[PDB]
Amino acid sequence: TRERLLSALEDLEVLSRELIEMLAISRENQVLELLIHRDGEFQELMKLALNQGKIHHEMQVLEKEVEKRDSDIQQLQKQLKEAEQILATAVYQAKEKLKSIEKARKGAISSEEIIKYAHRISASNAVCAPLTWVPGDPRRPYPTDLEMRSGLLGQMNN
Amino acid sequence: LERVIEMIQNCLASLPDDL
Repeated sequence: TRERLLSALEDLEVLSRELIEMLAISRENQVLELLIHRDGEFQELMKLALNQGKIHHEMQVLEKEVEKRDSDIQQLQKQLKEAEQILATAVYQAKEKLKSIEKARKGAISSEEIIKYAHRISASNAVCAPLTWVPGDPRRPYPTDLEMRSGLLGQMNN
Repeated sequence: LERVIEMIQNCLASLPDDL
């Protein structure tokens, strides 16, 4: 609206100057009547300008309320986020232990079978080394060359 | 769990005080 105001200003200015100047050089009713029209329309635009100034003051109060509600929203957000993160790590470690419990639920063996199998796995040192071992000792945690060459696999097919 | 609950609670306790 500033453009229309300023155009009405400069138009009023130099055309009123022209009316004054033709009066002065005489000693033009049409451009007079148009000057009357420009003056009235300029005063109407000044009234609209004061009204829009009231509108802008209302807008300033309103955007201050906007920023205050934005700050309230964000102060909800950050605290809800930190609560979310703490509970997320908590339920994650709990679901780790629950996964391990559910794997243990799948396999359930009688105790004597566990003891018997532990005896077969560690009567001869198969899964855990002999206590006095130096490199070059023949025994190994794999089958070994002699057990392979003396088994049914090596002998009975050959 | 308890801490998270009371955390949520006090933040909710903050929000009508903004309203």
